[PDB]
Amino acid sequence: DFRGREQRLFNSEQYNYNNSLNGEVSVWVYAYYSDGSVLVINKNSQYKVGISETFKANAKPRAIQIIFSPSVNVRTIKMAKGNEYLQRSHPWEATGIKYRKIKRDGEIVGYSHYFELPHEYNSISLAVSGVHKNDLALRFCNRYWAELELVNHYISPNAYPYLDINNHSYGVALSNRQ
Amino acid sequence: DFRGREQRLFNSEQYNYNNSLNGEVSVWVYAYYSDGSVLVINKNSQYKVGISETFKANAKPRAIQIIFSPSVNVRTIKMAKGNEYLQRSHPWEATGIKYRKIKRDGEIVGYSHYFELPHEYNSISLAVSGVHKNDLALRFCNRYWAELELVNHYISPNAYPYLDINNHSYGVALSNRQ
Amino acid sequence: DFRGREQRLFNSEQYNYNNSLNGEVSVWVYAYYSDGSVLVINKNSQYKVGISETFKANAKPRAIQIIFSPSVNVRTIKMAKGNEYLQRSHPWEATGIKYRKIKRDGEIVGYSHYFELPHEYNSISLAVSGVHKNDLALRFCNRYWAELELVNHYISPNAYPYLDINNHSYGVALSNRQ
Ligand SMILES: [Pd+2]
Ligand SMILES: [Pd+2]
Ligand SMILES: [Pd+2]
Ligand SMILES: [Pd+2]
Ligand SMILES: [Pd+2]
Ligand SMILES: [Pd+2]
Ligand SMILES: [Pd+2]
Ligand SMILES: [Pd+2]
Ligand SMILES: [Pd+2]
Ligand SMILES: [Pd+2]
Ligand SMILES: [Pd+2]
Ligand SMILES: [Pd+2]
Ligand SMILES: [Pd+2]
Ligand SMILES: [Pd+2]
Ligand SMILES: [Pd+2]
Ligand SMILES: [Pd+2]
Ligand SMILES: [Pd+2]
Ligand SMILES: [Pd+2]
Ligand SMILES: [Pd+2]
Ligand SMILES: [Pd+2]
Ligand SMILES: [Pd+2]
Repeated sequence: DFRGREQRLFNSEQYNYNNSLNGEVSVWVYAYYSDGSVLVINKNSQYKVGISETFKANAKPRAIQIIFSPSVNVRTIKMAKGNEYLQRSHPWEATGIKYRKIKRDGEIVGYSHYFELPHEYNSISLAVSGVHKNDLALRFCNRYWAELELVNHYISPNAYPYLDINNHSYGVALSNRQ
Repeated sequence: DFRGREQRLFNSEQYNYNNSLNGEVSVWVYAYYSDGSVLVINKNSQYKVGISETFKANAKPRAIQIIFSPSVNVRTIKMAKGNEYLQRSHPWEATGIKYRKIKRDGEIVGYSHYFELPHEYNSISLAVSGVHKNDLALRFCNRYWAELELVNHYISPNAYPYLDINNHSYGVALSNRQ
Repeated sequence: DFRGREQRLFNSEQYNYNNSLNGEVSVWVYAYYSDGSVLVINKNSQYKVGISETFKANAKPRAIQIIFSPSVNVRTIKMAKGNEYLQRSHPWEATGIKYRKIKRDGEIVGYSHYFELPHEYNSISLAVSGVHKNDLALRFCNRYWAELELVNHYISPNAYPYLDINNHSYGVALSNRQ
């Protein structure tokens, strides 16, 4: 069954994108707004990736989900967030330990850290960064009027990892699968 | 008087933010416009910080003040500015020697370099950078309709270092003070 | 003829900007739009320079020209471009070998890589980077309603290297010339 072997090999080489020499690593930051809309920023880079952005509004950001590709080393993830005197602030937190595996068919398709913002916030500025396990970054942003639209028009056609409000997992298991 | 000791210790630990292991360093660039308004950009980072921005207008930028936190090593400050053939330009100036100490109660609360722009300028693009004495940067920007508003609504509630048009100094002395 | 010697010396020192200790290197990205307009982004930096930008529209970008100053080492040029599953994408291409010398009087005044976009594209996001042969970068952008305006109002008064739609070369030869 060479057809079957070829199918597995082809899918495996696609999971193998997580062991690239070129060290590809992606991060997505999702901002969940009070009108139900979702703003997404995606950066893809090599070796390390981070995003630094502010999310303003009278629909205000209510929650953040950060998702990293499975090539990230979770132990290197750092996050800083702001608008409490700066001069008594923590400069960052090492948030790795809070990231959960997003799994499909027992394969890790990404890592997620999700946190709600207190109602007192009309904004967050946020920087997050991670380095891959062992300049040319492209950034994408968009807004979707609902999480269902995000899922149908962005997550699903790109086969991206995701976790929705119901904690449903999205992504495609590839390692040695047909 | 343990209450007094505790007060001093608490304030000292706040000045000690200038000797952090984490190497926190801040820069503020103020742009003074012809209508009396003030635009501020603040970046806070670790180890080094720089800002690179252009200030356009029919109110035009008339002057620039750069302020660094007291953790900066003034000897590492570099600045580039533009709109004189590029191909005969200086790529940067090491401007450290022009920065004055902003002092409160004999304590350095920051370093300031201030320069007016010639009337021929309707714009400046500016990059400035400094490294601390021995990715995750958060940027903030705002505009205030007058320097008094800047002072009341930004400098004063944040206890930030500043120098106003009259050369009045702002900031809070903390090292071993109550 | 000391006047003649001085003229040559002065022009030569201007070509010598391509052998600076300070490692000045420039890149220009031109985006040619379907209405005949031209968008330009210029970054000048030291040692390495790159630009990462997206060009959106109902006039759409139709072609890209990347020009580097003659200080770039063409062997270090890398480019990434996007909107074909990310998870089966090449992260970059080393495009150096496609860059042609722009020449004036037998002197290299820059390097050009030009490519049209397929009609299927309403956008490109693009990152390009190069390192000089052996933080403080200033970026400029503008739009011109036609390539002739670009040439008269940007290329010509700045003595910049360029290649126009007819493959006509622009720039000024300086090495040991009057
Ligand atoms: Pd690596
Ligand atoms: Pd966007
Ligand atoms: Pd955006
Ligand atoms: Pd975007
Ligand atoms: Pd839809
Ligand atoms: Pd769709
Ligand atoms: Pd579920
Ligand atoms: Pd250090
Ligand atoms: Pd702003
Ligand atoms: Pd701003
Ligand atoms: Pd801002
Ligand atoms: Pd006020
Ligand atoms: Pd206020
Ligand atoms: Pd005073
Ligand atoms: Pd070098
Ligand atoms: Pd522009
Ligand atoms: Pd622009
Ligand atoms: Pd610009
Ligand atoms: Pd014209
Ligand atoms: Pd002109
Ligand atoms: Pd020609």
